[PDB]
Amino acid sequence: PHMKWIVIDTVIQPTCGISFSAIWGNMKMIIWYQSTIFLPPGSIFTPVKSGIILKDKEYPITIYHIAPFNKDLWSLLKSS
Amino acid sequence: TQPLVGKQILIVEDEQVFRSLLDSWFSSLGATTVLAADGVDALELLGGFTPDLMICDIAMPRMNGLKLLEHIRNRGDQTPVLVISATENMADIAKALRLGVEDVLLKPVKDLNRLREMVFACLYPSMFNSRVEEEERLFRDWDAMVDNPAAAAKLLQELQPPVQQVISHCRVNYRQLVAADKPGLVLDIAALSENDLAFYCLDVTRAGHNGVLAALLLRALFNGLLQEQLAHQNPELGALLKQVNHLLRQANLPGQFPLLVGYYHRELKNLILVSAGLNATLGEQVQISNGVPLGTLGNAYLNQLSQRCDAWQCQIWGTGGRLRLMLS
Repeated sequence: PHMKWIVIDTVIQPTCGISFSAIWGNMKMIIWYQSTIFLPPGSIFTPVKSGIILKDKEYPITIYHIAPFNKDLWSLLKSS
Repeated sequence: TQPLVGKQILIVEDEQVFRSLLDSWFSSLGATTVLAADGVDALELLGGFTPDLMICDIAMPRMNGLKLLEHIRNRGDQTPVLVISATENMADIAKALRLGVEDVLLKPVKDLNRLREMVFACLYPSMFNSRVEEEERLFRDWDAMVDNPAAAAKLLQELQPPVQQVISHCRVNYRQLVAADKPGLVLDIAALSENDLAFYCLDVTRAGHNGVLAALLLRALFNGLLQEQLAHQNPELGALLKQVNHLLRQANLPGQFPLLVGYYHRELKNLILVSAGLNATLGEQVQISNGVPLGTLGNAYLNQLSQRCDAWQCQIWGTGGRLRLMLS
């Protein structure tokens, strides 16, 4: 078995170099991570210590912030 | 019991045993339940009456439960919809989550207590924002050992504006003397228009890594937010400070956030400034009020100032840094 988390949506800010992704695991979360990894909406992946297995490839994900999902904050991100 | 008294609840499930289980669980809690066995029947029931909460299964429906969600959102009813699926159709769960759904449950019914948790959280979100509070605490502890504060600090240092720049045909210079490359006092300058310029100053040494995050979030949205407050006008920086407090609250960014916010209009030769936490001075000299940092006091509710000059020199200092800003 392996956890199957799904990216509900993602926003990338050019002002910064950050990717904000709302994802579902066992609950909704917002992750602020490095833009280098691109996670389009609908992507299913397995989390790992400082990494993500997507399509059987382990990408090193640099995480800035992990927080519970907020409808207001996510809508604010999507409006930029 | 009597928790769900007067709670109209719609259950759109296709397997009869699961229908009965859900109805018995909801009626045990006192809910007024309406059950459908078909997607079209679901659409009709919806056109008929408005349930306080809805449950739909996209598993073997006559009409895709995700398509029923699509219809509901197209109508804009935006009624709650808790979906039922399994470890399969991960993409369907994604599509549901993109729709205005609330949570998800695996087809087996084993964890009824988590079902009670989700149903109550949906039906009385204000009452059961205890869940949100607990999750805030959990994620505050969680973030500590999964995130890389060093990388965020380095990114914030890299994103700082150039020392000398012309914005809105205003000359702008800034010089910091506290130890650089260890992100302390942080600045952002943006152009709101061909004549309007704005900027914010935050001492990220007080909130720690969260402060860095806050700074980044500010650089993402500050411009936007200020523009929104300028949308409903022919100023009012304080509302922007409170909205920033609420932003840091929405994100899991606790702590003290000493901030300064300024806005200069070139053709009106006017500078407006407000401070919550940071010391500063600026000329014709005026010392900006210290203020109470954000994330505290609930709402700082502080003052502004208009000097009506063409060029200004404002020094901004806090316990984490000292900086000078200049407009000619």
